[PDB]
Amino acid sequence: AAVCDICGKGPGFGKSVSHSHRRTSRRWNPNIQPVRAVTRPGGNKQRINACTSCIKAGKVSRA
Amino acid sequence: MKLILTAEVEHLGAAGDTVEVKDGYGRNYLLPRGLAIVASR
RNA sequence: GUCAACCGAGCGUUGAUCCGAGGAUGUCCGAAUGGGGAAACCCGGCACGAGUGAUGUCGUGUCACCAGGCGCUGAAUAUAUAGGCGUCUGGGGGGAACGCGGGGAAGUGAAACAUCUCAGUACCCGUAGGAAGAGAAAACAAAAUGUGAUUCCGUGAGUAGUGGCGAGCGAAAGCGGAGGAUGGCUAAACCGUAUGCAUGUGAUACCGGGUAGGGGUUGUGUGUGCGGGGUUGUGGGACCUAUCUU
RNA sequence: GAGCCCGGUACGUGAAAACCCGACGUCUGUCUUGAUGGUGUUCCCGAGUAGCAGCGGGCCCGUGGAAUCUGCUGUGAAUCUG
RNA sequence: UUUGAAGAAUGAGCCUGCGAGUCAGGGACAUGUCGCGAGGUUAACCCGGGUGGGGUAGCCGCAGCGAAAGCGAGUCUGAAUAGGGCGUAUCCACACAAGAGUGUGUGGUGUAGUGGUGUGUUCUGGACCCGAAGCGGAGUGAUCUACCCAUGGCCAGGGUGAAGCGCGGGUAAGACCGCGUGGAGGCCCGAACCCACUUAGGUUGAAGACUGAGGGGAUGAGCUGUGGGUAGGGGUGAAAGGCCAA
RNA sequence: ACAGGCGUAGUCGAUGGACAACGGGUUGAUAUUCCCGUACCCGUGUAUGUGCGUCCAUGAUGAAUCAGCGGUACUAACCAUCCAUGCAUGGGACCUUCGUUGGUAGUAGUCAAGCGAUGG
RNA sequence: CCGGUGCUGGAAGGUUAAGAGGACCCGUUAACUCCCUUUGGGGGUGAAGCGGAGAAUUUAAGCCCCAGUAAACGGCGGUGGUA
RNA sequence: CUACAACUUGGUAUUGGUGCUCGAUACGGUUUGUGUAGGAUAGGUGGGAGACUGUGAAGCUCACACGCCAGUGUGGGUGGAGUCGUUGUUGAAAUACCACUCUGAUCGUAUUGGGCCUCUAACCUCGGACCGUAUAUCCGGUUCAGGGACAGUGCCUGGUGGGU
RNA sequence: GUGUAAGUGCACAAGGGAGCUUGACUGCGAGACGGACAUGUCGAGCAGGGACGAAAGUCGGGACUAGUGAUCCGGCACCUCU
Repeated sequence: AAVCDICGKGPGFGKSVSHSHRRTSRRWNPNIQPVRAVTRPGGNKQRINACTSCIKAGKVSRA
Repeated sequence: MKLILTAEVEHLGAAGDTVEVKDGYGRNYLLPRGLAIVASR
């Protein structure tokens, strides 16, 4: 849910600054979506984890 | 996306008619069963 | 060999003991990898041999998993895929320090403490190499008709600044040196060629002009592969188009 | 308590074999179907990228008027009068 | 350590060894000492088998005032030569002014810093040494103990007499009542076994939790054997802030 | 995110299940282990004898053809209901189809020694 | 005993985040308009573009609000006279 | 006191179609314009001296609208040969034609959100059946059956929050 | 009696009344008091421009001593600073 199966996009690490400036560790996970793609026009469908950026790029083939 | 329709699709147009369509519709209905082709030339 | 002698036996001028280089042997455990297991101990398959009146027994090879090539087959299922089978090449673990990329504390100081510091330290994770990383300007600079990849050392400087403007933190430009390779290769526009996928005015169409054929160097597209051509900042290169031509 | 007793020191010498450095070669690619300086126009110069917005990291810079660099999420261009 | 302790405030059985203001930085201030002196001095680095030679990049002096533009022996504020702040090393002499404290000018006199190094402090480093309860990171522990899972074992002996069943009485039939058979129960007494209520001993013990007398449970919510599981801000807990290797 | 957390097929894991030995003697130390006497349990080879089977032969059987008839029921029809004549409905039968039996084809076929599951 | 605090149910209203929204204003200057002087600066207006703050409007839960709930946490009185 | 886990609200991405139902501005627009000087509920500027007409005008009857019911507009019927102008009012003309539009209810073309009922393809199913498979209540694939643009998840954001 | 606590003063008035007025100023300030330091207090006099008065002259708030908060951070107005 944090590593893209296409481009390997991974979560980012940072801090959650509060009003009193208390910095606490937190994570920025990628927008991973489970998509059943069609690797070849033959019709085989496989469930892969692709980020929404990959879907926008058309790199995944949900035919 | 900009694309050229292949066959008669109702509420869109006749074959040979170019239409602008939302991403979800084109990617999940038109392209998979060849009712629309992306515009190249 | 030695502690570490005491015997008992023997070798050496035909070169011993000893030193250096290269080989052979190298039980079992250990990534341990035929299976198992409480590490160094239990149980096997296959093939070829040894042995027995025959079973028992012995010896030598081979038999883990994963990844990537190559070949065969292609489930549900129709195209096909998953998967299965066989065969080759790799990986696995260990190491004191140094490197890179991530995750990342608290005791402490602030005479309390939360922003801050400690500190991106301690530690953990993934990885290399003999070094690693960076490296060839989408750079600095300020009107100097200026430098010219990166890296490292000294200054700049505890400065400009930053900070509950508190404790503290803290550059860069420029200058001086070490080393020098101000280094190379590509992608695109265009050609040529092969192939996949669609079709084809299926002919007056594609070769550089003029002659004559012909209905496909496909005719047209589109994608990919390969070979040419192109490596740039005063823009450069393709498309052209004259001149000269080792 | 040694220069002249010994091992040695200054100084010269030594490699069958293995390995490491060079050098000259076989070998490999490569240019020669090539090279020069000129003239006016169309195409190309790295895309889910740059830019922008939200939340963060790190820069002297603790979000501050906050530039350059960078992570995630949306949005998303131009090819040189860029 | 004390206002004050010969001690009835603290520490020391004795001896011999060991045990506490140290180092780094062209750091900061002060003070000796040496070189040079309106100049002093090099860092990195290069060349010397050395302690030597080179190295002008910088640094400190050389002009101050002002937030700054800027001006400059002056400058800032200011409408102001109108006073004040800072500065022109310091002294001397001469004038002219005032006796609101002395000033304003003319000549002379001419200005001393910097780099080594010793010493005393001081900054950052554990910083004179010794001494906590406790806080974080990563690991090790359920062979003791808490609970649970799988699979086995043990509970001498003696009592009481439930359901049910049979026979008889009884009734229209029952209900019900007697007599037998039956052997139930977190049942009774009491050994093994498991606990630990009282008392005495022990208390530099036989024992870092026992012993002698008595005491409670003892067919169960029982005890126990072997194997296994739950791990630290977590476990487990018939709940005591209990136990998790004295 | 990574480190790693679970877990399928499997494979381990007795404290359990299965599984053939008893009495005596001896040594300075071992003894259901060595010896004595008598057994029991797995395999191997040789030989002998009964007694089945393949090849041979004998049994056991049964499947399918054409043709001979009645009920499902392609479809046209009849009866009744019947919506307004039409249909739907229900019932008899046509064709196909399904069921019975005379020839064939207990002949070609399968099985009949013995082992027998990784399966029930 | 539902006055307080919880819990449950309900929004007719008040308030309310991000996101949508970009009035108005400001910075820059193409273009002008006034000087004031001699060997181009000094005043104003200022399109478009690019930016910077950004308003009116829309918006959910929650809170305020309307009721129930005590085998929910909790609470359950004084003074004077009188046979 | 300050934070966080957790739960929860909304926006946005994954995320799509057809219809109803509402609101904003754009376009062809109808529509509304009561000082009084008066044929009189003059929107001002315009090209503005003749224009509509028989693609059937005056005079009349109906429907609707508002209604200051002052009366006007549209639609239809009726009738068949008129209104009008600097006609004189006036800053301001004719309601004679033509070229946007302002106060204002409307229509058809856009865009845009808001809500509602649906559809299936995204996505989901610890619902069924087959296959990998000899063993498989794992997993994956195919298919059937259901939900379905909801949920889940990513980024942003408001609440409850001694649980830490 | 002195606005207000008390004290020190004020009848020469600082107490009471009337006229005009805004010095309840700008740039400064010799010299002092008190004090660890930071604070705090008095001040003659000079210049500008004013008020009152015929004039001399007085006026940099109130008879005096209480009515107040350093630093950092930020707002507003002006400046011939950057």
